[PDB]
Amino acid sequence: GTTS
Amino acid sequence: PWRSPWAISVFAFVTSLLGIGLLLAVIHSSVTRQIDPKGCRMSYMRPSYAKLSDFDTEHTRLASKYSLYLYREQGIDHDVKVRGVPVLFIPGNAGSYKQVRPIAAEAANYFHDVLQHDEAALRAGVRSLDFFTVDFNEDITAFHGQTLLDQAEYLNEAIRYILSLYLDPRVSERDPDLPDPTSVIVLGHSMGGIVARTMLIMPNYQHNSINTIITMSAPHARPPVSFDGQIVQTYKDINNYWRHAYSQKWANDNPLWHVTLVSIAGGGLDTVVPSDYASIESLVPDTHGFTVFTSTIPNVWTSMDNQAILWCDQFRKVIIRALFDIVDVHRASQTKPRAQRMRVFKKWFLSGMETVAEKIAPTSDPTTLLIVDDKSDSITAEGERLVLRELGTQGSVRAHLMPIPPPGSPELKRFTLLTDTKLDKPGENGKLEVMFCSVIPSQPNPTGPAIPSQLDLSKGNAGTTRLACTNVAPDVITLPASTRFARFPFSVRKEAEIPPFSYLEYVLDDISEHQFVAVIEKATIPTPGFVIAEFSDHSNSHHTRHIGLRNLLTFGISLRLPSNRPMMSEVRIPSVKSSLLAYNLRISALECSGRKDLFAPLVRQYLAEPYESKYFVNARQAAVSLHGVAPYVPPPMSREPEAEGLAFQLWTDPTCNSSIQVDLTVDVMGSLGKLYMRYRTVFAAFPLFIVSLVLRKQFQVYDSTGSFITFAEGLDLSLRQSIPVMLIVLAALTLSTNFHQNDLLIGTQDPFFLFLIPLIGIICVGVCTVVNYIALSLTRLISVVISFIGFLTVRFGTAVLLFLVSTMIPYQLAYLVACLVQLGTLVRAQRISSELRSPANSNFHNYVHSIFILMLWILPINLPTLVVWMHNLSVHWLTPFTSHHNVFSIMPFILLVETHTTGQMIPRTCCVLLRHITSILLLSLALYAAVYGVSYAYTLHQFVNLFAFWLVMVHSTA
Ligand SMILES: *NCCOP(=O)(O)OC[C@H]1O[C@H](O[C@@H]2[C@@H](OC[C@H]3O[C@H](O[C@H]4[C@H](O)[C@@H](N)[C@@H](O[C@@H]5[C@@H](O)[C@H](O)[C@@H](O)[C@@H](O)[C@H]5OP(=O)(O)OC[C@@H](COCCCCCCCCCCCCCCCCCC)OC(=O)CCCCCCCCCCCCCCCCC)O[C@@H]4CO)[C@@H](OP(=O)(O)OCCN)[C@@H](O)[C@@H]3O)O[C@H](CO)[C@@H](O)[C@@H]2O)[C@@H](O[C@H]2O[C@H](CO)[C@@H](O)[C@H](O)[C@@H]2O)[C@@H](O)[C@@H]1O
Ligand SMILES: CC(C)CCC[C@@H](C)[C@H]1CC[C@H]2[C@@H]3CC=C4C[C@@H](O)CC[C@]4(C)[C@H]3CC[C@]12C
Ligand SMILES: CCCCCCCCCCCCCCCC(=O)O
Repeated sequence: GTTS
Repeated sequence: PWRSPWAISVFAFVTSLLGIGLLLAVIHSSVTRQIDPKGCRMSYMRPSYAKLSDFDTEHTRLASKYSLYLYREQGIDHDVKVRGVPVLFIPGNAGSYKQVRPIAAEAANYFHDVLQHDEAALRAGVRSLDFFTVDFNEDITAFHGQTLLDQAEYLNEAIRYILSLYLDPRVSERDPDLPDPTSVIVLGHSMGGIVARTMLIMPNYQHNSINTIITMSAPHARPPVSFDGQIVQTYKDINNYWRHAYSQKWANDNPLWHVTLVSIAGGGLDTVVPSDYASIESLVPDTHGFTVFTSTIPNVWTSMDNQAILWCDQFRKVIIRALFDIVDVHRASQTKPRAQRMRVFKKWFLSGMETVAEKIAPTSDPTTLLIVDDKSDSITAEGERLVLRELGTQGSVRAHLMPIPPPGSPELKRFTLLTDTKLDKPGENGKLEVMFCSVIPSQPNPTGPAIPSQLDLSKGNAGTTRLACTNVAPDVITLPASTRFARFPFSVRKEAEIPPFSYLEYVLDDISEHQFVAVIEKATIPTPGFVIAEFSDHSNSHHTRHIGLRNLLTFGISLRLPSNRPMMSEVRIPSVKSSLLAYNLRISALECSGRKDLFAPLVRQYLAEPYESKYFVNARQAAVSLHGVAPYVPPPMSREPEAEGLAFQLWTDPTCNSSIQVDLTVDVMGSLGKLYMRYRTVFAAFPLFIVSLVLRKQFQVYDSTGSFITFAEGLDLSLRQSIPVMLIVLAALTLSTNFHQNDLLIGTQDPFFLFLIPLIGIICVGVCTVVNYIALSLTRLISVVISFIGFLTVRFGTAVLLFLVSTMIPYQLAYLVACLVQLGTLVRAQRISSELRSPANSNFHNYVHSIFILMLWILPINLPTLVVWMHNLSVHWLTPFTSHHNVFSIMPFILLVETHTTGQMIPRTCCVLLRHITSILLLSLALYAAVYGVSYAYTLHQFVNLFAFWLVMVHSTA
C-alpha cells in the first residue's frame, strides 16, 4: 500500500 | 503539642505502604501476566476522502461542527459517485473519521478483484459498498452525554442525506431497475456503536433506516465511566429501549424486530474498553444478535486492542466477507432478511460449534449420485474409525463408506471428521470430498430429474449400488492447524500461514435419515494429507468435573483422559465462571509410540456465553483467562446446566494409543491483575470514602477538644476504629427481573469476592496518603517559590463571581478556579503557621488542608467537562448553560473558598445537634461514595456541594  | 503535617504514624504508614504495594502488584501483573499473543497483521492501502460539503447547516445545525466524508480507495474509486450499498462508519471516543481506512479499502479491493467479475453474485443482488465516514472533530464522547446526543442527531440527518444521494443522477450510477435505498449499514467503533444504538431512539430517527448494526469493542452493557449524568441517562434510555422492545410478544409492537446487532469484542488485549461491557445478552435475543470475541472468529483467532480491531488484516477480510454476504440491492433495505443475516453472521463470525449453529447438509438436497460395487469393499464395519495416513495410495478415485449406527442406543452419539485437506464443494474436482449418502431404491421410485446431481462411477461391478449423496461442505468447521511447527492459531506473516484444518461434528439424530458417510478420496498420486472420521459415545468423549471453587483454588483439577479416548474430548468445569480468576492449563506429552502423530494436540478453551473461544495449537501449556461473570454487568440469562462454566475441547491423534493428562491450577498473580479493567473506575469515587471518614474524625476531635488534627493523624485515628467498621458495613450491605442489581459497591454480591472490599479500602488508604503528601509537597513548593521571589526582590532591590457563572462560564471552570484559590489560601495558611507556630494557626492550616483534599478528590469528576468545553470553543461551538444548575452547583464552594480567604476558622461545635449533623453528613458521604460511586460518580459533586454548604452555614453561625 501507500499508507498503513 | 505541635504535630507536623508531614509526620505519619507507623500504623498508617505501613497500611499505606501495603495499599501502594497492592496497587503496583495489580497494575504490574495486569500488563505482564496472562497476556494474549498479538497476531494482527498490518494492513496497507491508498486512502482518499471526499468531503460531502453539500451536507451543510441547511440540513442540520451541527453541520457547522461535524463533517461527512465518502471514502474513495485509489486504484478502485475513480470518481465521487455512489454505485453500491451505503455503509456508515462511526468513530469512537476521540476517534478519527480516517479509521475507516482499512475496512473500506478491503471492501473496495475485494469487489474489484473478485465480486465485480462474479456474474452470479451480481445477479443475486451484490454491489460494492460505499463507505461513508463521519468527522466528529475527535469528540470526547465517553465523557459527555450531550456530545453523544448531538452525534446521534447529526447522524440521523446524515443518513437522510446519504439516502438522498442515491436519487441524484449526477452522483449515483446504479441499475435503473433497482429499488431506492432506504437503509444504511452502520459499523461503529467503541462509543461509535453506542451512538448507533442511540440513533434509533432519537426523535429525528427515520423508521427502517437502520437494520444492521455491527459494533467493534463497544461498551453496550455499561458506560465506561459515569462522570456525566447524561451518559448514564442515555445508557438507561437505550438499554431500556432494547429490553422493552424485544420483550414484546407481537412483532408489530417491536420497533427493533428487523434490527440485528452484532457486538465484536477485542478481548483481553483491549485495555481501553473492558470486553465485559460488550456483552449484549441482556439486550438482544439470540435471534437478533450475539456477542463474539475476535479469538473465536475463524481465520482470525487472535485478541486485539481497541485500535487494532479496525486495521487488523485478518479481521478486516472476515468482516468484509460477512458484509458482502448480507447485501441485497434488490430490496430497498439493502440487505437480506433478518434471519438470513443472522445465519450469515453466525457462519462468518462464530466457530460453528455453538448450540445456535445450524446444520445444512443433513436436510439439504442431494448433489451427487454415486455408483459403488456390491462387494462392500468400500463399506466398513461399524465402530471402526477411518484413518487415512496419506491421500492417493491406490492411484484411483476411492470411496470410503462408513455406515451410520442405528439410533436404538439410548446414549447420544456423534460423528466427527478431522482433516487437514480442503473439502471439495459440490460439483468440484479436488483432493477430497465428504458427503452423506442415502441408498437409492432399486425400484424406479418417482422423483425429480436430479439434474444438479452429478455422477461418480466407482463400482465397475454388477452391484453398481446407487447412492444419492449430499456434500457436507456447507457445514465445515474451520479449526486452526495444530501441526508440531505451529505456535499460535494465527500467523502475523501471511507467507507462513498454515492452511487450517477441516472439522465436521454431527449428532446422530441429525444424520440418522442417511445410510452412509462417504469419504471420497479423489487423489491418485500419494499426496500429504490425513483424514480421521469416527462415531463416538457422549460418555466416552465428554467429562464434567463437579469440583467446588474452594477445592479447585486449593488443589486444582487433574484428569487422565484414557488412550481409547475419541479424537475429540471435552472437559467441562462448571465452577469456572468468574472473569476475575485466571488459571494455568497443562496438557501432558502425547508419547506416540512407534510413529509420529497425524497432528499435534489442539485445545479449544470456550464459554457458552458470550461466544468467547480461544485456541491453543500444539497445546502443552496454556494461560486460561475467560470473560465470564463480570462485576458490574447485568446478570447472565438462564442457561442449561450443561452449558455453565468453562469447557475445554481437546483434539488429539487417536491412533497413538497413549493416555493424556490435563491439569488446571489457579494463577494467583494473573487473577490479581484481572482486577484492573474491572475496578479502575472505583478510584474516582471510593477514595472519597476514606477522605470523608478522615474529615469526620478531624471534626469529631475538633468539636470535643478544639484541636484540628492533621490529615495523617486523623487517618491514623480512623484506621483504628472508624474505617474498619465501615468496611464491615459495606460487606454486610453487599450481602443484602432487575437489570441494575450489579451496579452498586463491588458489583459482585457473590460472597466469594468479599475480600475485594478490604482490598479496595486498603489501596484507597494508600492512595489517599500519597495524595496527601503530594498536596503537602505542592504547598511547600509554591511557598518556596514565593520566598525565593521575595529574596530576589530584597537582595536586588469579590461579590461579582455570581454574574460570571450565570452567563458563559460552566461551573467546572469555576470549580477549577476555586481549587486554585483554595491552594493559594493553603499556601498562606502554611506560611503563617510556619512563621508563628501558634495552636490557632495550626488549626486553620489543618482545616484548610483537609477541605482542599476534599475538593481535590472531586476535581477528577469535573475535569472531563472542562476539556470538552475548551475543545468546543476551539471549534467555535457554543453550548448554553442553565443558570439555575450552574449557580447552585458552584455557590457553596465559592462561599467556602471566600470564607477561607478571609482567614476565619470553622466555629467549633441544640449545639450537640449541630455537632452530630457534621458527623452524619460525612458518614453519609463516605457510604454514598462507596455504594453509588462507580455507577453514579456524577452525583458526588452535588453531595460534596451540600457538605460545603453546611460548612458555610457553620461558618455563618459565628
Ligand atoms: N494501515 C492502517 C492502520 O493505521 P495506523 O493506525 O497508522 O496503524 C497502526 C499503528 O498503531 C500504532 O500507532 C497509532 C497510529 O495512530 C494513527 C492514527 O491516529 C489517529 O487516530 C487515533 C486517535 O486520534 C486517537 N484519539 C486514538 O483514538 C482512539 C479511538 O480511535 C478509539 O475509538 C477510542 O476508543 C480510544 O481508544 C481512542 O484513544 P484515546 O483517545 O487515547 O483514549 C484512550 C484513553 C482515553 O482516556 C484517557 C483518560 C481517561 C481518564 C482521565 C480523565 C479524568 C481522570 C483523572 C483526571 C486528572 C486528575 C488530576 C487532578 C486530581 C488529583 C487526584 C485527586 O483511555 C485509556 O487509556 C483507558 C484507561 C485510562 C487510564 C486509566 C486510569 C485509571 C487509574 C486507576 C487504576 C487503579 C486500578 C485499581 C485496581 C485495583 C482494584 C482492586 O487512537 C487513534 C489511533 O487509531 C488518526 O490520525 P489523525 O486523524 O491524523 O489524528 C491525529 C491526532 N493524533 C488515525 O487516522 C490514525 O490511524 O500512530 C500513532 C503515532 O503517529 C500512534 O500514537 C497510534 O497509537 C502503532 O502500532 C501499534 O498498533 C496497535 C496499537 O495502536 C498495536 O496493536 C500494535 O502492536 C502497535 O503497538 C503504529 O506502529 C501502527 O502503525
Ligand atoms: C504510601 C507511602 C509509600 C508513602 C509515600 C509518600 C512519601 C513521599 C512519604 C512517606 C513517609 C514520608 C516522610 C515521613 C516523615 C517525615 C518527617 C517530616 O518532618 C519531614 C518529611 C518526612 C521525611 C516525610 C517525607 C515524605 C515521605 C517519605
Ligand atoms: C480518578 C480516575 C480513576 C477512575 C476512572 C478510571 C478511568 C478509566 C478509563 C476509562 C475511559 C476510557 C476512555 C475511552 C472510552 C471508549 O473509547 O469507549
